Amino acid sequence: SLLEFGKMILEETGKLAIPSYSSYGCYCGWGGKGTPKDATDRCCFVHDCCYGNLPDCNPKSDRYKYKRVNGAIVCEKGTSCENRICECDKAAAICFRQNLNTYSKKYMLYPDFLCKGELKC
Ligand SMILES: CCCC[C@H]1C(=O)N(c2ccccc2)N(c2ccc(O)cc2)C1=O
Repeated sequence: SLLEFGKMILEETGKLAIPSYSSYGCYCGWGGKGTPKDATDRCCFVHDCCYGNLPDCNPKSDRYKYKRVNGAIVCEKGTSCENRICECDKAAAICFRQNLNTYSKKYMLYPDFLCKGELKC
């Protein structure tokens, strides 16, 4: 669910998911068009695509369980959907962490009209 993904992001990057990643670029937050602006935006694009591979799951509300094994994120056994949602979130958190060095404030509150393009998953 969104609440856990948010905590996963905070633990991983030290940034509050809601500011930092809820209105960033073309794909972080709500998005469905254009070419990802940078690496972080690409993390969100791939994250959206990951959820897209799970048509019958509900990522926002379905809660999963995960633990930290010395920093490593380990998804615990749950329903099929819960397991797959957790893996999608884990990947996004790591991706955000790997690209913190290029995160830019100029992409925060990015205007919709500047997201022009076609990028298939
Ligand atoms: C702390 C969470 C950061 C997560 C980021 C995300 O993965 N989704 C997201 C992506 C796909 C399905 C559901 C939620 N949304 C998002 C949330 C609310 C909203 O009305 C629109 C988009 C996000 O902000």
